[PDB]
Amino acid sequence: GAMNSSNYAELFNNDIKLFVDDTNVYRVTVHKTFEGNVATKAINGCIFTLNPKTGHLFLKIIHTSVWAGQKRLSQLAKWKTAEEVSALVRSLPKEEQPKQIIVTRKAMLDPLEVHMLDFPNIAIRPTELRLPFSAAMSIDKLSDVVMKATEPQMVLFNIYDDWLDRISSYTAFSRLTLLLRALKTNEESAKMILLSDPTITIKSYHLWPSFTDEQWITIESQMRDLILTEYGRKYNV
Amino acid sequence: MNTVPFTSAPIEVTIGIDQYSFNVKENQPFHGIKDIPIGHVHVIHFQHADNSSMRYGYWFDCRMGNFYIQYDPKDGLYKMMEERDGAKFENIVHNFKERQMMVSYPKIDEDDTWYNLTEFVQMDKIRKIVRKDENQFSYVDSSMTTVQENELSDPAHSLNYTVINFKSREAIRPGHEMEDFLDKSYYLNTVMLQGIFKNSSNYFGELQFAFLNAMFFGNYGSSLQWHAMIELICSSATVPKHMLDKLDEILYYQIKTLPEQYSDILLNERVWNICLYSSFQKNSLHNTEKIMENKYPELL
Ligand SMILES: NC(=O)C1CCOCC1
Repeated sequence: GAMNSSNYAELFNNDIKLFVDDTNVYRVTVHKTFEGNVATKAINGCIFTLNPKTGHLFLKIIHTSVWAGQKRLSQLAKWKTAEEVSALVRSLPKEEQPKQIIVTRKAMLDPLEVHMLDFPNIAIRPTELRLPFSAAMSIDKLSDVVMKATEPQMVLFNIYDDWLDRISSYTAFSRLTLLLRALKTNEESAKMILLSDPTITIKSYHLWPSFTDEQWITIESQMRDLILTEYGRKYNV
Repeated sequence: MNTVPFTSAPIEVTIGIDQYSFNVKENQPFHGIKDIPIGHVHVIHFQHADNSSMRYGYWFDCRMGNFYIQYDPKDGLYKMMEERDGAKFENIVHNFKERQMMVSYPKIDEDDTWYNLTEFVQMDKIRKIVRKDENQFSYVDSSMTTVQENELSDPAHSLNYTVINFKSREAIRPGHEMEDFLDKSYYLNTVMLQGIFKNSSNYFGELQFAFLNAMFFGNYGSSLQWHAMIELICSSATVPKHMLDKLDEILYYQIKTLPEQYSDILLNERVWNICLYSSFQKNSLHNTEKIMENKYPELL
C-alpha cells in the first residue's frame, strides 16, 4: 500500500524501486491575448524518476511539441508520464527493473497501472510523504538541460553527486529532501546559502557544491533555519 | 399455465415466486403454486423462518420439464426435482388443485413487470452461468461466489459470470492505453459484444440475471456483476442507439422493483453517480435518471 513515515527505511533497502514525480511534466506560462483574453504557452518539462538507494535520476525531458494539437493537456500529461516510465522500464535489463514504483501524486496511479499491465509483479504505490521533487527545476543544471532541449531526450544524473562515498543513502536522501524543501519554500534564499562562498565550487560532473563534511553541517543548519523562518514569515510566528 | 407442486411443507418458510412471496407455517397443508405463466423463466425461492441466513432458490422454465419441490430433512432445505413420469405428475397436480391446496401465481393482467425484468434472460444461458448439467433447473443462494471473486473457493458451486475488469490486458489495447481506459467502446463492442456475448441480447440477459440474483438472494458478487455491466456501457462513447434505449428500459424496471429499504446495500453510489452524471451516456438514460432522482435522491 501507501508509503509513509512508518515504512520509511524501506526506501534504503537493496530492492530496486523508483519514485516518479510528474509535477514538472506539463508547464505553462499564462498570458493575455491581444483581444484581452487569456492563453497559455507551454514550456519544456520533465519527468523526475529517481532511485533513492543509488541516487540515479532518469530525467526524461518533455519537449513542447508533444502537446501540439492535443486536448486536455493536464490529463494527457499523466498518461504521457506513465507511457515514458513504462518505456524506461522495458529499456532496462531485467535485473535493473524496479520491484516497486512510488508515485508522488495519487492521480498517477491508474495511468501507470494501465501502462504497466505487462509487468504484474511491479507494485505501483502511492505515498503519504509530501516530497519536494517539484523543486527539481530549481537545480540550475537540471533546469538548463530541460530549457535547452529541442527534441525529446533522456538525461541521466546522480542527484547525490559523490555523497554516497561518505554517507548512507538514508542520510543522502534526507539531505536532498532538505535542500529541495528549502528551494521550494524560498528559492532565492536557498540558492544564496548554497553559493554565498565563492571558494566552494560545483564540479563540472556534479549538481551541488563540493562541501566538506563540516560545511554540509553548516549548510544543512542554514536550510533548516530558512524553512523555519519562511514558516514564520508565512503564518506570522 | 403450469404448476410446481410441493410434496409438503414441513418447516415454516417464506416462499417467493418471481417478485411475489407468501408465508407458509410449519406443517401447513400447502401443496404448491399453480397458474405460472408460460413463456418466461421463473425463480422459486426460500427463506426459512428460523434461519433467515441463506436465502436460496431455483431458476426454471416449465417448458423444459415437470418440476416439483420436496423438503429434504437431511440437507435441511426445499429441493427442486424433475418428475419424468408425466402421468404421475398430471395426476398429482390435478388432485392438489381439486383439493385447492395451491396458491395461484398472482399476476395482474395489466402488469408486465416480470416480462420487463426477464426480457433477455434464457434458461440455456442461466445453465452456463450456474453449472450443474444433470438438472434442467439451477440453484442459486446468498453465499455463492463468482469466478471473478474466486480469482481474488469451490469451483462447482460458483457463478460463472463473464469476467469484466477495466484494468486488464483484455480491456486495454497495447498502444491505446489512455484511449481505451477513458473510452471503453473497444472493450464493450469488439471484446465483449462481438467476441464473447455475440449480441446485445445475451449481454442484457446476463445483466438482468445478475440483478435478479442480487435482489432475490442478496448475492454480493451478482450485484458487482450487474454494476460492472452497466458501467461498461455508460463508460463507452460509442454504443448502438438501440442498446442505450433498451438499457434505459431495463434499468428503469429494475430500479422500480427494488425494495425501497434495500437500496443502501444493493446500489453502488459511485457507479450510479458516474453513470447518470459524468459518463458519456449521462444524457441517454432519461427514464432511469428520472426514477432514480424521485426514488433515491439521497444516493445522488
Ligand atoms: N537497489 C538498487 O537499485 C541497487 C542496490 C545494489 O545494487 C544493485 C541494485
